[PDB]
Amino acid sequence: TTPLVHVASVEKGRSYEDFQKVYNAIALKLREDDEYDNYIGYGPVLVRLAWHISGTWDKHDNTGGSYGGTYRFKKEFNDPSNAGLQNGFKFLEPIHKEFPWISSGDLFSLGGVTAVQEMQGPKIPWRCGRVDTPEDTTPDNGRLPDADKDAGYVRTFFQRLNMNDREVVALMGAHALGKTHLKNSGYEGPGGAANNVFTNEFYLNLLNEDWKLEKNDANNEQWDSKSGYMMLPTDYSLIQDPKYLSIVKEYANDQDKFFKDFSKAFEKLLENGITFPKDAPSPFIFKTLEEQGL
Amino acid sequence: TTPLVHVASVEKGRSYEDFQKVYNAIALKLREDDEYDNYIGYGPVLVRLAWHISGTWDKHDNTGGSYGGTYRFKKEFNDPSNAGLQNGFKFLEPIHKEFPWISSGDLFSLGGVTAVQEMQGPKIPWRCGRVDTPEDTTPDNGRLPDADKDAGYVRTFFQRLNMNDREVVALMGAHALGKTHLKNSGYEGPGGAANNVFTNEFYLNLLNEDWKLEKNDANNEQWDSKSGYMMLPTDYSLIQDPKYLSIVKEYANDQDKFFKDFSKAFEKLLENGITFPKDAPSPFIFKTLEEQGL
Amino acid sequence: TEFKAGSAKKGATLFKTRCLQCHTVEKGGPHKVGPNLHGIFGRHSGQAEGYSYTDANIKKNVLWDENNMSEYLTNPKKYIPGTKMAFGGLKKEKDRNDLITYLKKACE
Amino acid sequence: TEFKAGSAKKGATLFKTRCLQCHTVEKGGPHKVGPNLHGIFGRHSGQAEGYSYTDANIKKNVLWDENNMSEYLTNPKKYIPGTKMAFGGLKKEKDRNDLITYLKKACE
Ligand code: HEC
Ligand code: HEC
Ligand code: HEC
Ligand code: HEC
Ligand SMILES: Cc1ccccc1N
Ligand SMILES: Cc1ccccc1N
Repeated sequence: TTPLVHVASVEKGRSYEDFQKVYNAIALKLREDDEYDNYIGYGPVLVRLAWHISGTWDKHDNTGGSYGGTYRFKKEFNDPSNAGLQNGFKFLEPIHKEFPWISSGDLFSLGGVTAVQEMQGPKIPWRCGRVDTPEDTTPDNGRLPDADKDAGYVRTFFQRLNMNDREVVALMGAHALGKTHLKNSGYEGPGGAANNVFTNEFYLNLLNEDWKLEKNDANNEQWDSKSGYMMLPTDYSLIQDPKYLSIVKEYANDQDKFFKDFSKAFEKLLENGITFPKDAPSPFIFKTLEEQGL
Repeated sequence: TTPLVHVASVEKGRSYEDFQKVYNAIALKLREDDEYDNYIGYGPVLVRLAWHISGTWDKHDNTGGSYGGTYRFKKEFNDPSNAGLQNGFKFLEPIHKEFPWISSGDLFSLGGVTAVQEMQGPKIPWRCGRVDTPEDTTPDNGRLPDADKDAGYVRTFFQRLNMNDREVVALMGAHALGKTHLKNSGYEGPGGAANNVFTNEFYLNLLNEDWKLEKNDANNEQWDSKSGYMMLPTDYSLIQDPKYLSIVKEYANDQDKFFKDFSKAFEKLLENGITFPKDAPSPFIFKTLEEQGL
Repeated sequence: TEFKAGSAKKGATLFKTRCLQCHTVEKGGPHKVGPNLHGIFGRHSGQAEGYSYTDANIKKNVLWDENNMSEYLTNPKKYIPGTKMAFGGLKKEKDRNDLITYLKKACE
Repeated sequence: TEFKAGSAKKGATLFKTRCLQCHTVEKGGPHKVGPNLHGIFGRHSGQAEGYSYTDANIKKNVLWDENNMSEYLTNPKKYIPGTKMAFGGLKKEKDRNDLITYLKKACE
């Protein structure tokens, strides 16, 4: 019967600035709810949200992926590796009530794109046409990676997402954003001083800072610097592996390259498993609230 | 060598979208600072400020008007009839430093335009090109109307502004907005229930409510209603005049006619004393924050 | 949920300054430009005895609860296009919540 | 004045969360990612040494007061293009007042 084929179908009657208005609604609520997570902002968790819903994709049978937008269910909401994402879902709930016509998938992904751009990151071209699957369909748990691993685990895991070394290290640059919460994952602390502003700091801190493998209050082992920062095992793997290392330094000295490659990879990630028709609209590039004079 | 001639010179390389940015910045700050004057917003005072700076015009010698932006200067600033307009400039100062290219006159009048539209009033076409002039040419104090006068005074006064019967009644619809402050003018109270939303309520209240001549705590006399509303004597004289009353009841049961007459009249007011070249672009129609989905 | 418990003390303040010149909270209170808000929860539209609603308000009857009240106050004309209620709108979610907590108390 | 006075207890709760990671305010404070801010008011930009400023910060050499600081913290890149400070900005006016008021105290 062949693996499933998820075809993009534009929300009927909707065009470029139908979505640009949704972009703005998110960018606005971002600036308003600035108090969240001790003034970190909803930005990071929205980026995380777009990743964890895109990370359910499996290239082998085309199951999962952002096309579904199945995040409204029970079985993938209570995942141990997913705790804390509900703050992102509740953030989006009012704007989905505002635009009932938009699909769950297109919202979660747009929300992640809106977060990265408004946090002074690169422009991420976005596309539409994600459609909502039956309640019957929902990706099994354990589709998302584990933070207590090595570089081999990361490389191997990301193969399932059709990602190569360069794409992986790029996407990882996002762990400059926000922090780890002990009540959520069993890890605690940020990876840098600027965690609500998209920067290449992740690679910089990974090289210049002095890391010591410690034990936090959840009995989990993480890498801590005496400047206060922290790194997941999987993140520290990037400087243990030699092939990963050279890319880390590349992004540490070259931020525009990192931006350019993150944009590609992130768009790819959000657009995995969805096959776009050829009459389908060219990818959207929304302008920031700063570009609209706000 | 014959009366002053003020030529509209467009700010270098600035087009529609530049001035739309200035509108947006102002329109956002109207929504952010919603606590001002017991939650009426900065809307009314900005409308007033634009009127007051362009109301300084004199058609005979072509002195004053909204052109020179001469209001930044001291003499006409500490004028008695100007109490309360301080808040109008404290409001616009941060916008001016964000867009330092725009002239004082363009900003002053744009604030008036922006306020009206954001308070859900008519679309007011706005032209650019005003340029600043030195304190050398600053209108002397006391060429703006007195509140304690009658219809004859009103009609006569507005002949100086080149406004006829139909026009002055429209412009006077703006006294639905905001309120009167005793510490400012010596009169106290609003003219209706909804004074931060642009409506024809002025004409309806003027006609329908029951008014009594009373003393206020400043010992000035004003027309009061038992609903807590008030009217300036000049406002009341709009029903004491036969031909003024003709227009009042006209706008009373028809809001659209008022809206279109107000727009044209307001635009003339802000543009009075200004000569526009053919080289000059057609006036802008700025879209609101709702229309931009902002 | 969408709304959640905020300050009923600041919601009163928001009612004093943005509603009280219109709306009356108390049971069987006087009328005004619009209706009397007593029993506005567990309530259709245009029920208020004695007030003349424009038919635009009662032409959509959906029971007022703590949620649909929130985005009616965000923009009264995006909810009921043709309502004669002239109001700027509560664009701040906090201001909405705090005012919703007060109106569920005074309009008991 | 342009900007009013705010809550220094609110400003201190704005510094711990949005500034303290890059900045120290107390006298003889250790130089972090950003320069020590003690006595920043009444001082030219890119002045306090021990820190390596980008030359864009020293480029326009401004005297720090209440009103010029406020817009620099609204959009650090718009006011000083090429600045090393990675900050989203204080888009809220009250948040600017509260913080500057606290900063005005701690810089003494
Ligand atoms: C006068 C200027 C008002 C202000 C300020 C507010 N409201 Fe109002 N309201 C007003 C009118 C004239 C009407 C009736 C509109 C119609 O078409 O008949 C209303 C109506 C409401 C309703 C709905 C009543 C119902 O459905 O039976 C609600 C829930 C309401 N108003 C609440 C409300 C609140 C909470 C306000 C301030 C925050 C507010 N209104 C402003 C007049 C005016
Ligand atoms: C790191 C992520 C920072 C955060 C968060 C904040 N600041 Fe900062 N600051 C930082 C750097 C790298 C620099 C130098 C800029 C350059 O171009 O080199 C600064 C500088 C300042 C200054 C000016 C110092 C001077 O003129 O001598 C000020 C007044 C300042 N920073 C204040 C400030 C405030 C109030 C912040 C939080 C609200 C804040 N900064 C955040 C690094 C970082
Ligand atoms: C492109 C984006 C992206 C990718 C890819 C990504 N993450 Fe993250 N992750 C985030 C963001 C953003 C946060 C912080 C969210 C927050 O602060 O709420 C985060 C935080 C976390 C947390 C802690 C969450 C919490 O609240 O404590 C864990 C655990 C984690 N990531 C594991 C991983 C692992 C393991 C991988 C891959 C091997 C991975 N992530 C890949 C974006 C990403
Ligand atoms: C097009 C707009 C406009 C015109 C024309 C206009 N006004 Fe007003 N005026 C306003 C607005 C809006 C307010 C309310 C300001 C506020 O609430 O801060 C106001 C307020 C006032 C006040 C009281 C200010 C205070 O703080 O107490 C006086 C007095 C006044 N106007 C006099 C006049 C007189 C006299 C005329 C003409 C004969 C006139 N105005 C024409 C817009 C206008
Ligand atoms: C290590 C890390 C730091 C900051 C935000 C996220 C992560 N994963
Ligand atoms: C009657 C009135 C109301 C509001 C503002 C001004 C006036 N004049």
